[PDB]
Amino acid sequence: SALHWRAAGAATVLLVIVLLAGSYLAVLAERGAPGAQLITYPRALWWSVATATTVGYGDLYPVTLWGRLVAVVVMVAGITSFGLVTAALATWFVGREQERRGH
Amino acid sequence: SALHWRAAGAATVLLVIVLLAGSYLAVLAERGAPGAQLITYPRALWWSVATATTVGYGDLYPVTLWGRLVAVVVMVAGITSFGLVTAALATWFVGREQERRGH
Amino acid sequence: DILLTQSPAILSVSPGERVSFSCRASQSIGTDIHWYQQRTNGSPRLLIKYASESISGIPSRFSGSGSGTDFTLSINSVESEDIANYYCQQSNRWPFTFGSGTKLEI
Amino acid sequence: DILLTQSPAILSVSPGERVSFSCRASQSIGTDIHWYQQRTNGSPRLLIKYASESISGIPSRFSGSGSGTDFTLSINSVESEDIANYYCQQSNRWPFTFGSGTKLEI
Amino acid sequence: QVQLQQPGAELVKPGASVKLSCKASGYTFTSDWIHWVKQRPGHGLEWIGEIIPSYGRANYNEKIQKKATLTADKSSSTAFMQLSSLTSEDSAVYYCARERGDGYFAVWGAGTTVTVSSAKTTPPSVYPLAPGSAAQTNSMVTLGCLVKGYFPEPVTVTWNSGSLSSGVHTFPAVLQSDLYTLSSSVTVPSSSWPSETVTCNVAHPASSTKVDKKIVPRD
Ligand code: NA
Ligand code: NA
Repeated sequence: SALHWRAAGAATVLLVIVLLAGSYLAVLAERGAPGAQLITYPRALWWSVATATTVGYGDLYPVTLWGRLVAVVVMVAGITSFGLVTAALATWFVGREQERRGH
Repeated sequence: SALHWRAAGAATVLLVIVLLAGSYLAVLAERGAPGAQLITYPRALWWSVATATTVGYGDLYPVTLWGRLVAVVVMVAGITSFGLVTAALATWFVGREQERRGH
Repeated sequence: DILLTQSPAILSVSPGERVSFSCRASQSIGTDIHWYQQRTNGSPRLLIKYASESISGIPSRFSGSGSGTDFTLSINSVESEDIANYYCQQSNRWPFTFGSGTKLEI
Repeated sequence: DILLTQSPAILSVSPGERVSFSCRASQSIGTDIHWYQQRTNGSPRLLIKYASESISGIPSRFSGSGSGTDFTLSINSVESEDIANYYCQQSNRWPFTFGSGTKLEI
Repeated sequence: QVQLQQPGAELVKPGASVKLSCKASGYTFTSDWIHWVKQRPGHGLEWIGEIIPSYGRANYNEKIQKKATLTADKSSSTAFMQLSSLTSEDSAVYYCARERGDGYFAVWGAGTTVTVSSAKTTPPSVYPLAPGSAAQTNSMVTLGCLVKGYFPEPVTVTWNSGSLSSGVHTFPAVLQSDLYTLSSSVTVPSSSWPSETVTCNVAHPASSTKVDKKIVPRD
């Protein structure tokens, strides 16, 4: 159970919490703004999934400040996670290449 | 305070400046073109955030040459930053794996 | 604010026949719409959630149809217990809005 | 170029009543709209920014409503000081455009 | 079981304020939203507001005047609506509804019949109605009881405490000189009455009065 594998699991676990909180917070921030689309929990959930994967569909995006701040937190958490997996993967391959040359 | 951690912080600091300048420049470039949507500073700000994270929402995109050049600068800066964090993360994990095997 | 339009206002039908209440939204709302039944003096009762999905306890005679702007609530074999006002309610954008209503008559 | 349409042109109302000026855009503009009050010989005065948001100094009687294309400016308890032309102005796309205007009469 | 509970009626003087209550049992999540709907006599439903009890953030209909202000008590699971400076246009039935945060309002409240008038609260006058000795009957016999001289609406009329229901018409009230008047009828097989007891139950929530009267034949 090496650091990079511990950290990736921690990042993935953390991301799911950021997603769930992110869905919940979006709805609480958006409701009140006229025309806001992120006003239901299941909708905001899949919005979060899209946003965490840096994907935007049409005008399915927050309009409020805090809603957009949530979006920022979701995005950053998303990229950090899928950047940490790559880093963890890279560490695994470089470790084996060190074993490959007997180094 | 290692290089990769210094460089990541520098990239993050730089990105914010690129975002702010990018919002400001977008508005100055777009205004004058009929039908242009990136004509207000707060709107262009969140456009920049989306664009830096390689996310596009509907037709919320520049129409002018310089506006699209700003977009390119925003995009590149965005990817460079979130690529540099991964690189910095990778360096940290490989360093600890070297300590893990007593190398 | 989404404007919902229920045409016609009063709807008369023969007993045992099929009936259909239409509800049109001011713009595309997907399937984010819900139907409610309200009899005399009583409180609103949920019939069909999300355009077509049925609620348990609700008769199998009730079924929902439509997407986009055109939406329809339909009853097969209309009986005495169905005489009521019928309301469509959207949940696509804030704030939530109701239709004017459609009264069923036998 | 967004076309804004203010209907009706002249609006007459009883004193102390509620009033409502409508402004419709040629296409969807979200909430990017602003209301201005202009009395005789005077210069335009900002009432409501971004559809609903109020400016400080402006009476609490003034309130804005609407999103998309349908927008409404409303006054509760209309008094003498409210007699003026009222203008809606969009900021969604370049260039900025004004409405024809609506005159209030008591 | 009945999820949401509201007071039946509330009397308010023109210009005065009123707080409306709405307690809830059953499943009460943190994610739950309590809304409030306005319905004028012979009019459609009108959304006024919503509030999440666990945080206390409220949203209001800006299309109509913001007369209401929403608050909620956490420990009692009760939502409140503070309405002030009421006119005759505020005289309506007010519902509260539970929304799981997914659009639809699954369970609704009974509704609070709010009347805005300067007049005082009047308890009802319940009088039984038995068929005259001159009139005959067949297989079915129709009975009733009169409700008159009360203010304001509404009144709940049941027969044998609601156990008797099939063939009952409760006619709408008529207003005359600041006092309402209505009637309710019941149709039972001729064999049953009066060998089996028949009683109409009238409840007036505004005066907090409930009275019963058994139908007996004329002398
Ligand atoms: Na992307
Ligand atoms: Na896109």
